[PDB]
Amino acid sequence: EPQFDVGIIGGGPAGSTTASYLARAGLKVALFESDNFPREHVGESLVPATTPVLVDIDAFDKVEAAGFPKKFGAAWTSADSGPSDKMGFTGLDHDFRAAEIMFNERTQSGVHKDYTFHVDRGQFDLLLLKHAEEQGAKVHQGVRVNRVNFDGAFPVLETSVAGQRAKVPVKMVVDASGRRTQLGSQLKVKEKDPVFNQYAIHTWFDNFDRKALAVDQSQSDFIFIHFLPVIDTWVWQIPITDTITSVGVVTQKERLDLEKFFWDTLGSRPELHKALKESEQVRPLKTEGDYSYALTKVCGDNFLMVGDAARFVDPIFSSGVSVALNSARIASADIIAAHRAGDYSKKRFDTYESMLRRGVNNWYEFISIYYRLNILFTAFVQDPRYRIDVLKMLQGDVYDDEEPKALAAMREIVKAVEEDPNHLWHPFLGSLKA
Ligand SMILES: Cc1cc2nc3c(=O)[nH]c(=O)nc-3n(C[C@H](O)[C@H](O)[C@H](O)COP(=O)(O)OP(=O)(O)OC[C@H]3O[C@@H](n4cnc5c(N)ncnc54)[C@H](O)[C@@H]3O)c2cc1C
Repeated sequence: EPQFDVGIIGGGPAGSTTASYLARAGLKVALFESDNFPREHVGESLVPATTPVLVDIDAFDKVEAAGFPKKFGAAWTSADSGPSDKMGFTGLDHDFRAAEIMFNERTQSGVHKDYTFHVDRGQFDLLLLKHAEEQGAKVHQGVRVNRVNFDGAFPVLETSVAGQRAKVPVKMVVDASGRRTQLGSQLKVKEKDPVFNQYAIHTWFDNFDRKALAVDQSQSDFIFIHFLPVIDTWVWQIPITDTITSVGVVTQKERLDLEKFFWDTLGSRPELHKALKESEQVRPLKTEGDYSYALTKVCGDNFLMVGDAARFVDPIFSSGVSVALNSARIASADIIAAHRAGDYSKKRFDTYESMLRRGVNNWYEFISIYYRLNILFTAFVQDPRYRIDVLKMLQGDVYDDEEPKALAAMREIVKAVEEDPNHLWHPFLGSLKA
């Protein structure tokens, strides 16, 4: 039998977190990362559901010590003021133009702080990858996994070392290759979402004064997500340091030169546009895929996928890294139990498969509602009857519940509205549907 219990493809948040859980449990873990860290990567704003996982693997203190900007909350704004009839919803202080939350408004199990972080992902992924090594994981960088061979009793990772093929047998493979979906693509189980086909254009700016433009100065270090309903396009502002800010524009592929589209979109708000033009652009505009997909298989005999390698959803709720960390957590529990049973057949991962489906279905449905009736999202966040149940989702706490209270409530309102073209809210239904 192979020396190594588990071979991990990729050393981003999902891969490094998996390595840390498994190494801490005493399994022999080999991890292979194609790049050398640090390397640039989008996806910077965390939610607090990352916290219990960072504490589990004892990485929270290092992350806190690194000096990433603290994130106490989030704001979602829209260009649409919405209907005059608020239908009994309260807390809409700016019509339907603005919703805002602080994470500390709801007590979250395993979370001991009022804040999470926004992170330079180059630095964050390096920090976590070195941490995994310190836990006892065997980490390789500059070493790509080209394929997984299933011809033997145990899977073999075919890696590439200076143009040479190095075949590494392991008992169990974890694909944590992110959007590269290394194993899902090999197995041909990857299904692109017919509807969520987003792409992003984004960069960093230096010496843009977040606090100067903020309508609530105390909130200048929140993430801000601005929605443009008419063109189903969103715009992010994410703190990177005290002086650097990440700004991105996200839109359907069909709607997509690029530099001009980026700026015209930001120009929907002349003084943000101005402030950014007058700041220092510290990186080229980058355009990348942001499209949704799901694998029809996320596990099988001697393999499973975690993080983006398993599924992707539009990160309007800053969800991705929390899925990476929590899929790692849940998958690692099944792997440790499988190791204890001396068997890695598909059934060993039934719980991981169900929980991943449940949690990311919850995100997907939440995201669907945001797009389908955005004014209802705004109302549910703001109205104190529903705010806390909605905040549970926004905190990333989506693994608890096959049928979250807020999601079911919102779902039937969308239905009621869809099925009555007389509804005063009917005209606000968005074109992006399920
Ligand atoms: C535009 C955009 C904005 C986003 N914003 C946010 C946000 O605000 N908050 C948030 O939480 N999430 C966000 N996300 C999502 C987030 O970036 C991902 O969910 C996250 O990176 C998932 O981590 P991961 O470890 O699964 O994948 P990754 O972080 O991508 O890591 C995978 C690693 O695998 C390596 N790899 C790939 N193939 C191979 C191979 N064959 N062999 C070896 N190594 C390999 C790669 O080099 C990479 O380092 C955003 C995503 C996009 C596209």
